[PDB]
Amino acid sequence: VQSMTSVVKAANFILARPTLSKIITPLAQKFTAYAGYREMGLKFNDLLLEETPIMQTAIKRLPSELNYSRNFRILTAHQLALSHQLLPAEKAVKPEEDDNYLIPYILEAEKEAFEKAELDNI
Amino acid sequence: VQSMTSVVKAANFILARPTLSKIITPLAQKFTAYAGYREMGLKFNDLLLEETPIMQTAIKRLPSELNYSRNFRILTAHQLALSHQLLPAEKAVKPEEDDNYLIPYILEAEKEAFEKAELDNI
Amino acid sequence: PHTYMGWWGSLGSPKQKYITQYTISPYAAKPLKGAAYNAVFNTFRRTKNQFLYVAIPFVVVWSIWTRARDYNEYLYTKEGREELERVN
Amino acid sequence: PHTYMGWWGSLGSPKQKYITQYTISPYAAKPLKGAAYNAVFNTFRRTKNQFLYVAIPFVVVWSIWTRARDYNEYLYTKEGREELERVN
Amino acid sequence: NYQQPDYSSYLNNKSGQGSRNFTYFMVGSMGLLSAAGAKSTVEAFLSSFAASADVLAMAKVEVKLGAIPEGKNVIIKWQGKPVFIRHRTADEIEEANQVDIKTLRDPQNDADRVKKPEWLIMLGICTHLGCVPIGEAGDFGGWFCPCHGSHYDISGRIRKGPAPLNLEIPEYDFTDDETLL
Amino acid sequence: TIFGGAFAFQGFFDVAVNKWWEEHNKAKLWKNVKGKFL
Amino acid sequence: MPTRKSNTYLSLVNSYLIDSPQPSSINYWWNLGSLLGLCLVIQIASGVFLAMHYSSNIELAFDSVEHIMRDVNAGWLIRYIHANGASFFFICMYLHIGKALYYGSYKQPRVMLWVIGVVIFILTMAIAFMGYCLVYGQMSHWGATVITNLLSAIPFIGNDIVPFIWGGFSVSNPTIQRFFALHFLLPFILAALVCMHLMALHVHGSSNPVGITGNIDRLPMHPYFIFKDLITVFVFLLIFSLFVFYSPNTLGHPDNYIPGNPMVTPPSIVPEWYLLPFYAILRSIPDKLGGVIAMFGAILILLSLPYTDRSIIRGNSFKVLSKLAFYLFVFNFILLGNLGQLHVEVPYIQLGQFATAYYFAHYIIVVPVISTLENILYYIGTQT
Amino acid sequence: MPTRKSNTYLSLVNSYLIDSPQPSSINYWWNLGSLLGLCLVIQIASGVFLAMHYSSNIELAFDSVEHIMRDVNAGWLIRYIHANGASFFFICMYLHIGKALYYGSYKQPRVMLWVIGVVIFILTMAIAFMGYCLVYGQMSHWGATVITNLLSAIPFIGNDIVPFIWGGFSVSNPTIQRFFALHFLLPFILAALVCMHLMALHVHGSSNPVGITGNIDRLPMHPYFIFKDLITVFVFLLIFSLFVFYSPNTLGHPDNYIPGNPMVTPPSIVPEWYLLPFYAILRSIPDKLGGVIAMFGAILILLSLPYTDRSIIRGNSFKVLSKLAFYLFVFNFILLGNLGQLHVEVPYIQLGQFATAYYFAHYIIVVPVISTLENILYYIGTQT
Ligand code: HEM
Ligand code: HEM
Ligand code: HEM
Ligand code: HEM
Ligand SMILES: Cc1cccc2c(-c3cc(C(F)(F)F)ccc3F)nn(Cc3nnn(C)n3)c12
Ligand SMILES: Cc1cccc2c(-c3cc(C(F)(F)F)ccc3F)nn(Cc3nnn(C)n3)c12
Ligand code: FES
Repeated sequence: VQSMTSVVKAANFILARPTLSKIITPLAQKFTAYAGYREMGLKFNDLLLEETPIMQTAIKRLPSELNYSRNFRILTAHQLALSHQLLPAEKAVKPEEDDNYLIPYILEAEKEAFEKAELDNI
Repeated sequence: VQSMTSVVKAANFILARPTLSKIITPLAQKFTAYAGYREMGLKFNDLLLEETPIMQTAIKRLPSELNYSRNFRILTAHQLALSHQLLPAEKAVKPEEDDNYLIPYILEAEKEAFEKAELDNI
Repeated sequence: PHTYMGWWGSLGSPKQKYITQYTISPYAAKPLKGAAYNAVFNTFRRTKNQFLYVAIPFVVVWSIWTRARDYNEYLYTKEGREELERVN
Repeated sequence: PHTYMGWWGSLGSPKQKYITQYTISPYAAKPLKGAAYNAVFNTFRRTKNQFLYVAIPFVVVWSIWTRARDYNEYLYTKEGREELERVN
Repeated sequence: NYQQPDYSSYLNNKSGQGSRNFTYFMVGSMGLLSAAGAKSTVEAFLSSFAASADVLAMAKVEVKLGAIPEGKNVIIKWQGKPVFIRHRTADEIEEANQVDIKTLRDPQNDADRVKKPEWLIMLGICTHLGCVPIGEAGDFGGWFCPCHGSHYDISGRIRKGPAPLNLEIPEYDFTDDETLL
Repeated sequence: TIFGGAFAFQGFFDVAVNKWWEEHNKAKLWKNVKGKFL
Repeated sequence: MPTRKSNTYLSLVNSYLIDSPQPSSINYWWNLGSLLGLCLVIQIASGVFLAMHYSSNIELAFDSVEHIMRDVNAGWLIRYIHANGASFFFICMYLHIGKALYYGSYKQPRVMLWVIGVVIFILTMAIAFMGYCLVYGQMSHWGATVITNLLSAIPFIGNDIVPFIWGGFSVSNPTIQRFFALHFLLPFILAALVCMHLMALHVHGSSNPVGITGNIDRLPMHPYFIFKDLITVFVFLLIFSLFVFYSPNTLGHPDNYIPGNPMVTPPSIVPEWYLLPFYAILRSIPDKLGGVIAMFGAILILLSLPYTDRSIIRGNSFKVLSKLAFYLFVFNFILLGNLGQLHVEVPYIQLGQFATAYYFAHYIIVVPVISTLENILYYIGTQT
Repeated sequence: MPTRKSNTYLSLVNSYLIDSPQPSSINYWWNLGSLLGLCLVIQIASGVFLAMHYSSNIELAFDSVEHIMRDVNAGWLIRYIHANGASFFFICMYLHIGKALYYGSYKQPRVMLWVIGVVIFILTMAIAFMGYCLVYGQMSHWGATVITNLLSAIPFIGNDIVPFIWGGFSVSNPTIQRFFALHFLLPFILAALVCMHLMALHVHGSSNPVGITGNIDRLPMHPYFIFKDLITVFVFLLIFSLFVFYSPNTLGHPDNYIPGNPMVTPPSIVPEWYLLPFYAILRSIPDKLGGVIAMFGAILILLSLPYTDRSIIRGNSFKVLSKLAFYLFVFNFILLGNLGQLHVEVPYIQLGQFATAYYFAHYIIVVPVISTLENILYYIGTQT
């Protein structure tokens, strides 16, 4: 529901101030680690709700290699959920591998949608 | 339901003998005239039940000009039935135009189907 | 789904290129153009054409029914009593 | 019908060419390969991972409920009678 | 083409027929256990359609017998159907003495249709489209089926009409001035 | 065709359960107790 | 995409009532279907508003009905609406089936539809009879008795199945309660069969009077045929008002207002008018088992009609002999119904036997023979 | 084409049960849906087999129920099956809704589905209560009285609507007959809403625990998820047998076996267990109008849940704070239900007010705040 643009704006709002970054960033890292999605072979962007015209547009706009890697990650996560087993730390998605690859495309789609809404509303 | 081949066979079975042709042919002509389909712009073949794979195949193989004429005749009949009016004798389908144009194609399709059934049944 | 009727885009009808259709906006046409002439002349024409097929079977069935009813009435009247005993 | 799920031919999934799937006919595999190890080790793993999220809310709510129940019991006991009159 | 993962451990130790036979046995056993359970449930439910204990208790209820005029036809309500308890006089017994092996859909006699002429019991429900016959309109002198005009003989036998059988005789037993169903 | 196995299972379970229940509830049943109140 | 086509529910409503491509040439006889639906709806509505005040108990049934008539606000109106709407439902269904036979809507593409329809018809009467047994009038009680006795004719299970359906040794409180429950439900199972019938229709669409493909000229159900349905609905409701308000009891039987008692048999045990044609057959066949078999066959032979109709042309509008035979069949059916209500008199019993004979002979001889002869006549006429 | 796909009805059955492409990762929590359907079916079945022996009349209602228990063959079994199946239907529905909340099945693509589901829930309670009034036990009678009195709180129409629903000046024979009819019916309207819910599901398919697209790996519902449904069905029937046979009255209230009389008020007028959470709210709110408004809002706010859930990720399986909040909400709901059955004691009234406050605060604060905070935390964590 929340626009990816809004959450990115809030994250940059916080990150611009070390007073809050030094407090929240460790908490955010711990919360992402405890979220449990990495151990299933998923990156943050894979969890995003696809069933949204903006999101579907962004995925359709994704490069072939990234799209195939995402397909494999989703399939692996589904298999792990089905088998009720998790990857070990060796095979789990390392924190540095959460590259937020899909955020640029989603932000571009959101910018296009917002421009459309702004222009047609005048 | 009855195969067009069977009815054609029976009609030729009768027509081959003047003893029965001289009796039935006038009756058949009067029955077709009184059938009331001619006054609606329809030929006998237009009345045939299209919803049968053999009939659909026969129609599909129909020449372009005959197919278009049949489409116009069917549309005219639908319009007349809808408007509850009939063509006068001048515009009605004269007996000589009941050319049985569709019978050859239906018979070809029936022969193909019968050959298939006979061959695969051995 | 080889349904012999499809949706609007493809209703299963064959190619019909050379036919043209014409209609006037009802906002411009008479609703009662043929009502007066139709209700009498056209209705009488339909009735006359379809009459015989209703009449002949109706005449046959109603004649049989009248015969049966008259016979039963005769049976249950006094003059028929003896025959009612004979038939039963 | 831009449904986010289609039928088998086109489920709406993106192209996934470079992935390969592997399975054995069940008539050739064990049904109980992991049952013994799973039911203990895997079940305990799931329970341990999910415990805190159920325990913390449960302990909070049950502590509140226990406090309320004990207070009510004290109220309706003779020693609490006066307080029951004071609170009401 | 490429290396497959090793299934060595995953493989079953059974033969081709053994594993398939056991799987089909288990599936069939599940199917037939489900069939047995569904049969039990459906029979238990359908038993609700059957007469409840109340109805069974109410039936087989004795009738207050006793002295009554000879030839009079009493009425009862045993199991809903009217019971034509009639104390036909010796005249009815004498009339029934005339045997009939023909011209009767089911030739019978008071030997089996009644225990004693002093008390004659017969359900009033007719044979074809069961109805209550009239107690004096019978063409044969007994009861008459108004719906079709059928005539019931004084012995309950079907004389004329659409009768498919003879006037049923309930299973009521007799006793000392009592009816013992 | 299926009804055969279903009926066989029904009868098997019914007779087995009835026998076991009667033996386990022997003393508490009416049939065994009536003699004492005769 | 318009919202009427994207939304699933509005998509279905569109596919069935808005852009459903009906043939342009369908006359008013094709509006009976919707009419029947309306009838069902109104019946259900009336029925529900009767269930709120009706008592299923045998001793309270008839008295509760009279309570509805005399004390419940608009209770008379709802009671008469239900009673006369049963008859009107069957009038619409008989005209429905007559149209299907005349215009040959029972042929190959819609045979499945035909089958479903036949089932519905049977179910409907097995709901009407049930309802008629609820009031527990003299006719109600004795009809229940007659029917349940006829069910006893089955050799292997007929001896004990009758108590099973009764709930006792004769029609009593368990029987009326059972009929009340089954009668409230079976119409709702029939509401599912109606949907099934509609889908079996929608798969291949509806036929037309001309008996040819409608695909050449199709029109959306809305507005044209929606407004034709409105015309027929208002006509039906106007005639329904005539009967309900100004002459409600003519269709029913007076004896049904007598409280039912098993000890008194009415002079004539006869069903309502629209079961008469079938009951006539039940009266004509000597054997009870044979009688019930023939009674149900009189309906089920409709299932054989599509296969016995060897015609290569859909419908009868252009078929002289077929029209003559169909009209004679309709009048024979009316005669059979008329004989249904009469007593068993000599000429009436022989005429009923002959009427049943011809009713079945129609399907099993006339339609085949007439259809083949007409195909031959068509070809041998146009051959010149 | 296989016959299961050409035939329209087998085509539908295939689309819904055989080839329906369910996600491969759905766990047993997704089998509750079918379970609920089974429950409904069994309930309807039991209900019908009770209508054949239940008498709607007020004076005969409880006596007829006892007749079912003591005299009708297997009548006790059917009666207990119906009564305990209501409770089990609500257990399955509560787990159904709990799964929907936990795994975020209420989000955008299935919002339509959500709303139908919510309606069903309300309808179901407005069928359960009515059923409980049919027995006309002390609890039944006084619950009917309390609910109808609460209905009077509406300012403009509340003064006269209560006699309208009663059919009189108090709960009496018209009321019980009305409830019997509407209660026999409303489950059959609910069977239509169940079909609507299934279609609203089928349009977009079913979610999965991971909260991502299932299109990457789908499996046909048959055989895999059919057999999972059989496992859950046999487990449900085994527990249902435990309750029905070995402990049937534990879920119910003993006072309902006392013949109801308006002159005697039981010491505690309390609903069955599964209405307790809502009734608690009704007890907590002082104003009667406010009480009923909050009682219905406690259900309807589920309609606002999808819009208050600002999460960019479906479900909670990967959301620490959301999981914690959801479990706290579930335990608060259980506490509210538990307070529902207790008398009005000081700590209990204050705790019920606080519990209702937090129950609504969940939807209107926690889900928004928690979801936004968690989106921010995810992005600011993975940003490195
Ligand atoms: C296709 C649907 C139905 C048909 C054809 C039908 C037919 C009938 C008929 C013929 C009667 C006899 C009435 C009389 O002799 O005056 C009747 C009575 C009755 N039916 Fe229906 N019925 C249908 C559905 C229903 C429904 C849905 C209900 C309840 C919801 C219902 C409840 C009753 C009741 C209570 C009576 C007797 C009440 C009275 O007459 O006062 N029926 N029905
Ligand atoms: C009882 C409730 C019924 C409903 C709701 C219903 C509904 C419909 C509707 C709306 C149509 C299309 C319009 C029309 O034909 O008037 C139709 C067609 C048809 N119905 Fe029914 N109908 C009912 C009863 C029956 C029954 C009992 C039969 C049994 C044979 C039947 C046989 C047919 C046939 C053969 C058609 C195809 C007509 C054609 O294609 O021209 N109908 N139905
Ligand atoms: C009362 C009878 C019900 C039936 C027959 C039914 C049927 C189903 C079925 C079969 C499913 C898919 C499998 C499953 O979720 O178990 C489903 C999904 C769902 N149901 Fe129901 N359900 C019922 C009750 C409800 C109710 C009252 C709600 C109210 C919120 C509800 C909410 C949902 C949701 C949100 C989903 C989507 C789950 C997902 O996508 O993972 N269900 N329904
Ligand atoms: C979602 C569907 C239904 C639900 C949730 C439901 C719920 C209930 C409940 C909770 C009771 C109280 C029983 C007790 O206190 O022991 C009850 C009683 C009753 N219900 Fe249902 N019901 C449903 C459908 C039906 C149907 C379909 C029928 C009839 C066709 C029906 C007829 C009855 C009757 C007759 C009783 C009282 C009979 C007795 O207990 O002896 N209900 N219902
Ligand atoms: C009063 C009466 C007498 C004789 C027969 C009947 C029937 C009847 C019922 C069925 C069916 F098996 F379908 F139930 C079939 C044939 C029948 F003749 N019904 N009734 C009462 C009635 N008549 N019309 N209605 C609305 N109810 C009778
Ligand atoms: C006995 C009793 C007392 C107080 C309230 C109720 C309710 C009740 C009904 C509704 C609804 F409007 F939905 F009807 C809402 C809230 C409620 F508290 N119902 N009952 C009897 C009962 N409880 N559970 N069942 C299966 N029936 C009460
Ligand atoms: S009354 Fe119908 S045959 Fe005896």
